[PDB]
Amino acid sequence: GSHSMRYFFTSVSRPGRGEPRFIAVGYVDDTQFVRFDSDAASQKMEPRAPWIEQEGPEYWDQETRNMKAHSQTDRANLGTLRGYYNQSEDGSHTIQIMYGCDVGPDGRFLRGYRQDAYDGKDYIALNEDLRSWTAADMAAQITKRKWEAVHAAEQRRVYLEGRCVDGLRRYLENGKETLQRTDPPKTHMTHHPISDHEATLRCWALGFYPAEITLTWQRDGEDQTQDTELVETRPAGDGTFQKWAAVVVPSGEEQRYTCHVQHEGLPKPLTLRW
Amino acid sequence: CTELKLSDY
Amino acid sequence: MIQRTPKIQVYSRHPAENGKSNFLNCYVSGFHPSDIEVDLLKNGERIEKVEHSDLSFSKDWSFYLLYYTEFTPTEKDEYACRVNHVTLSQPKIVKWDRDM
Repeated sequence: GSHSMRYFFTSVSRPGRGEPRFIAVGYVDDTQFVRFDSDAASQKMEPRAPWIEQEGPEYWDQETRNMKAHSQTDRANLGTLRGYYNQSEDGSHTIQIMYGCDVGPDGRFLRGYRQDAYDGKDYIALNEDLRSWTAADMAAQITKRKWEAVHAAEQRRVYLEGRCVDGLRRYLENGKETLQRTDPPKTHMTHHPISDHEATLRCWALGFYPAEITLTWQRDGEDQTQDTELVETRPAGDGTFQKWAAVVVPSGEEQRYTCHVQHEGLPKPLTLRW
Repeated sequence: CTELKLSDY
Repeated sequence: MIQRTPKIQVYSRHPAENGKSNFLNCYVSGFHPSDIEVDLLKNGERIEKVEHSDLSFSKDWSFYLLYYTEFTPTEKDEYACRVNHVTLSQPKIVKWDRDM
């Protein structure tokens, strides 16, 4: 249905050897398609998906220019932030940036995002209305005033509601076979006794795309959060995801328990029983 | 596609 | 200042068929800073053909990486993953379990 394009930028200052390390990644939903690494011998925006390889050399030359300008600005902002927080040169610090857009099933703009961090803490963010900023601390207020004076929110909105949505729309058409797909999870259940009176029931979900999934254990049709372990959704490595949820049940009561699997790739949510 | 310029703090 | 300790997950790409070619994965997530040391061991010894995904992050800003290597599971060889981070006083070793 609805789709998203996100860009994740990381800049880490190296007080030791050389200028800061800059890493940039691009996602279309849960699929990576572009990458830029300052340490890599390439020094260009590199393709990570087969459908992005159909873009012209002007696209790759443009995207590289943007990444060089992104890294140099990040290198300058690392120094600016050191002064703002009154920190020494010997310490290693990080700048993280997130921006992108959401489109509906029809391809219409839904949401635009612009968020910045310093040392994994909120610094400055553009609000949902895309007109105002949210400054986390006193140091961020200095940045906010500078950006209000230069009308930065309007320039960010023009990108988010323009080239960002236009780019995402193009990528979704170019990569329909892989991006519009809904790979359902391959569900199975394991039973392992810990004693003669206790047993572990584990419900699996493998090979699914997108990553969004719900695994809920029930006892007599009532949600079971107690005596349950739900691991974080993890990448399999082939563009697909994995997740499991286990519950410790008394021996003989196995059939009172059900696992409910919700995924957009499933026509009806599954109900598994041992 | 990505932004052309990044703003200074 | 706030530093986040990583979450670690050792697993295989496909359900492990003892004697059949596969990939050994180590997913590290929820950590800050990005500077991490992730090794994959075969009976306590580090494998050298280990690769890793491009550094990315969550909405809460914490970083995540996938480390992977070619491996052939058997019901005798012990596989684990060594993870070192500034939040960890000593490297953490999490052993691989197929039969979850």
